[PDB]
Formats: sequence, structure tokens, C-alpha cells
Amino acid sequence: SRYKDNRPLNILGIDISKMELGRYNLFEVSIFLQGSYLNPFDPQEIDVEGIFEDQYGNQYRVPGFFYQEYKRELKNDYEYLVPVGDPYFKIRFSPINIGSYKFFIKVKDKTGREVSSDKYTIYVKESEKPGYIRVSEKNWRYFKFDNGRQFLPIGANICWATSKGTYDYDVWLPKCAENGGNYFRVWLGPSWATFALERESVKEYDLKNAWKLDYVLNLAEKLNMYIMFCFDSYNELRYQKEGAYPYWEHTPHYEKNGGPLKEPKDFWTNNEMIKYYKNKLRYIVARYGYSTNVFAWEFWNQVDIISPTAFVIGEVKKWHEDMAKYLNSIDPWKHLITTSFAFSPGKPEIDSISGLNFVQTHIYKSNRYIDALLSLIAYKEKYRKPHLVGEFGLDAGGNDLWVDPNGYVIHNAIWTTILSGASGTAMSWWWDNHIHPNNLYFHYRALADFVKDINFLEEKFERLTNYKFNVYNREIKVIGLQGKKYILLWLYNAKEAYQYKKDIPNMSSKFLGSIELLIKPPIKVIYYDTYRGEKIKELDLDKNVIPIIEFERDLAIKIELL
Ligand SMILES: OC[C@H]1O[C@@H](O[C@H]2[C@H](O)[C@H](O)[C@H](O[C@H]3[C@H](O)[C@H](O)[C@H](O[C@H]4[C@H](O)[C@H](O)[C@H](O)O[C@@H]4CO)O[C@@H]3CO)O[C@@H]2CO)[C@@H](O)[C@@H](O)[C@@H]1O
Ligand SMILES: OC[C@H]1O[C@@H](O)[C@@H](O)[C@@H](O)[C@@H]1O
Repeated sequence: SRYKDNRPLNILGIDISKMELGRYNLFEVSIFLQGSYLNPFDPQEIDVEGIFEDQYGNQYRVPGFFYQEYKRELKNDYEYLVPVGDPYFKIRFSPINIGSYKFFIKVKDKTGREVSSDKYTIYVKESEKPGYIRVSEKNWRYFKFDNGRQFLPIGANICWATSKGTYDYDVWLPKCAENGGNYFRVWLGPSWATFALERESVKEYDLKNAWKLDYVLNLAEKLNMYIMFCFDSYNELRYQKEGAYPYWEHTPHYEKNGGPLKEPKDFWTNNEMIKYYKNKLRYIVARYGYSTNVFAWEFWNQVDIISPTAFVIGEVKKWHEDMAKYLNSIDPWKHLITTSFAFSPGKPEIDSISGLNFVQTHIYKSNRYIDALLSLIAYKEKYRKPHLVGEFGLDAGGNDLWVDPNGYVIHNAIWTTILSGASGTAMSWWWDNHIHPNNLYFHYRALADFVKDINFLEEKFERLTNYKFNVYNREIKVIGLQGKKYILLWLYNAKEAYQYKKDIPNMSSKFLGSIELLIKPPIKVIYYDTYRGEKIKELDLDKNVIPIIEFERDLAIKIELL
């Protein structure tokens, strides 16, 4: 209770960031107050709310949150945050409609006393921002922004920093964004994570780490990147003797460390833990919900590999149902909600919950992973909602780093997933020790430039079905999509795609073979170098047999039905 107060409830001062702002931009209110509360993160101790109303009758009830300002510095190799001023409360709002808004502040503390501000008026002008990310109503396999443009996530996991903290994101994010990236994922647990809110406690949240997450979210805003926030990771509920980077013995949830839980199984049903978890959801909505750069709320990283002593499917399912309902109810902007599993096929009992707006796959497989990705993407079409391959690698043990310095594994996965019908690219691990130092971003740039012009929401793509390969030289396979106006092909050499020793292909002319498709000419055929990210050749065709030019590892082909 380092932040307690014991004074009569009074608003002392209010600062407003701007009186005029653009659609979907941040409107921030700072509130100085006194009151009676033992825990500023607990709404039963103090409840700050901002009540906003547009000129179309829509009302928004925005929870407020406790805030400490910091000034960051880099002490050679670690980030250091200096507190600036006393902590205070904030409200963060984002307007969906333009025009005028009225708002006021309401505060209630543990005594039952309630105080409020007068009403203030702000004006909202049109902006360039596309809005929040939703599931597409036109094609449930894909995401859209509120303004109807597609959101096709291209990026990687970038889940935590080194000791350099936000200074690492200063480096990684601009590199990702200038190479076609618009997506990453961050972890808000376990307590060692850069953005861990439950660092020393599950009752009070870490104001330094929350400030770091502010900073990174603001950088994503400047770079037009969209973030999945992963609230908790399985390690928190996994015993040391179970391996796999366990953390139960160190986690604040455990009674040994001051928490309410005698064992991780009790996480799902312990009344005190559920209360604190809802307080955390409220804090996250309060502090970050305004942002259109929050792509999704993700409850768990791999909840199926918590301790087997703790995984009771019926309880984990009910907890996801109840928390998704609660989170959706308090989130004024109704961000997408998801969860994840280490088991690649997932858990249908949980994945089919209506409150989870999209499903995910994690897969670390070294042999024939192209076929595995295709099979999992076909399988999870049964849920009739988008599918994100949220984690991908060769090997949970990290063999990728030395067996595949050129990123061919990442390459294979991002082309396979996009041209198999997934909502976006397979999302690689190893951002810090592999993608960045080996400068693998060019793979994303090539893929982004191939798909940028394609409107996946209107193409009605289906997996390519009725093709005939005529190739004698080699064993070529194809992953493809057939749409109303485009056919997109990724061809790969089955005997080269899984070998990682050779240099990046630096190809060339010759005829290799052909593929004929169930389509009607005339057509324009574009051959695309997937490593340089360039058109190689264009060809106008009068019939349905597509020549395949020579290529070393893989080749993309874009066919336009004229
Ligand atoms: O160094 C900072 C921080 O690292 C922590 O360990 C990390 C580890 O370095 C590595 O990045 C690991 O990546 C996992 C990650 O958990 C993914 O969600 C996913 O998972 C796997 C899981 O970890 C097991 O290996 C499991 O058997 O297989 C899962 C995949 O199916 O895969 C990634 C690659 O393995 O993440 C851990 C943390 O989870 C800690 O060492 C910490 O002390 C340290 O500060
Ligand atoms: O910023 C990402 C990485 O960049 C490198 O050049 C070093 O400065 C690392 O300390 C840092 O973690």
C-alpha cells in the first residue's frame, strides 16, 4: 500500500491535453485528487471514470488509472527510469465519431463518497486513422479496420527487450516497419518481462513497466504498427520441476511470494485471484484501450502447458468465457480477444468460444513444416473466424539460430501461411538473436510488396485445387490461392526448400516446366523473385498453361484474370 491516501475525497486539478483533435486520436485527461484508498489499482478502493458522449447519443464510460511519469536514460547497456513528480490519475479516450463531445469526471472512493467535475466540451475533426481492427464481415478469414480497409498482419513476435528496454524497440520497430511490417506481439507477463504489470504483486501494477509499454505503443502509433498484448504466459503457472522455462516458484500469484494462490490450479477459481485479475483487465483497458494500435487482447501464451496439476479444461474454458465477457463489457472500443496454445491443433473446447474473436496456432516443427502449416490452416477453417499463426520456428530449442542464418525457415513459413488462407504471416520467434542481427527483414519486404495491391476481402480466395504439374526436371510443389480476379502461387523445390546451407539465391531465364489451371484466358502472368522482392518477368497468355521459369528454391507467381 505504498500509494495509500486517507483524506476526504476531492478533485484538486484537471489538465486536458487538447480541446481539438482528430478521429481515433488520443485525448488525455490528467487528474490530481485526494481521497481514502489503500490501493489506487483497485476500483473498490478508488474508482475514477470519465463519461464521454458524442453528438449522436453514444456514451463511453472510460475507467481511469494510476500513473507515474518517468524520464528514461540509457546507462550504457541498461535502461534506467527516473520518476518525475508525484503520481496521479489519468483518463485516456479516443473518439470514434467526429463532431462535438461532452465529458465529465466521476470519482468514488472506499467511503462511498462520490465527487464529479463539471462538463467539458471538445471537438473532433476527421483524420487519416483507419480505426480499430475487427473481423471482416465480408470474409471471416481476415481482419479489417473500421474504415473497411484490410488489416493483413505482417511481422514477428517482438515480445520483450534486453536490459536496454525501450531503446531496443527504438531499433527493432523502425527496421520492421520500413520492411513492410505492421504487426508485433508483446508480453505483459511473467514478472521478468519488459512490460510486466504484475512484477512484484498481483494486487498493484508496476508503473515503470507500464510507462515502457506506453512508450512502445506510442512508437507503434508513429510507425503504423499494431500490437497483440499477451497478458499472461504459461510459465507463471508451471512448477520448476516441470521444466520449459518454469516460473511458479517466483511468480507473485504464489502465496510464498505474497499472492493468494497455494498452487497454480487455484488460479481459475480463487475468488481473490479472479477479483485481482479483473482489476488488471480494468487497468489495461484504462491505460491502453483507447489505442487503435492495440490489435488484440490475448489472455494467455500457451495456457495448455501450465502445470498439468493446474489444467482443468472445464475451468479454463469457463474462465476464458467469463473473462472475455467481462473484458468486452468494460472495453469501450471492443478490441479483439484471443488466447493461445502450445499444442499446434489447439483446444477446440476453448477455441470455439464465441468471445474469442480469432484462433491461433503455435508450431515449432523441423520436418515438412510447410505441409504441417497447410494442414493446420485447412483444419482450423472449421471455426469460421480468422486464424493467426502466432508463433513459428524450426525448434523450440533454438536450433534456427545456427542452422538457418539466412532465414529460409521464416521465408518458407510466411509464404506458406499467406498463400494458404491464414489471416497474415506466420509470426517468427527469435526477433532479438536472429531476425535483427542477421538482418532478415528483407524476407518480409518481398512478401509485403507481393501482396500489397491485393484486396483479400474481395477476392473470395480458395486454396488452389485443380492444377496439373508438368515438370520432369524436379519435384516442384505449389501452395496457391484462386480468387475472383487473381491466382497467387508459391512454388517450391521440395529438395531445396528444406536445406539451409546455400547462399541467398541470386538468379534467370530458362524454361523449367508448366502448370495448367482451371481458369479462362486471357491472363497476365507476373513472375516474382521472393528474395529480391522484384518482378522477374511478365507474360501475356492466350491459354491456361503457365510456364514455370527456372528457380533455385522457390518462386512466386501472380496471375491476373483478364
Ligand atoms: O532471456 C529473457 C528471458 O528468457 C526467458 O526464457 C525464454 C526463452 O529465452 C525463449 O525465448 C522461449 O521462447 C519460447 C516461448 O515460450 C514461446 O511462447 C514458445 O514456447 C515454448 C516453450 O517455451 C517451451 O520451450 C515449450 O516446450 O515449447 C514451446 C513452443 O511449443 O516457444 C519459444 C521458443 O522455445 O521463451 C522463454 C520464456 O517462455 C527466461 O529464461 C527468463 O528468465 C529470461 O529473462
Ligand atoms: O537494439 C537491439 C540491439 O542492437 C545492438 O546493436 C546492440 O546495441 C544491442 O545491445 C541491442 O540490444
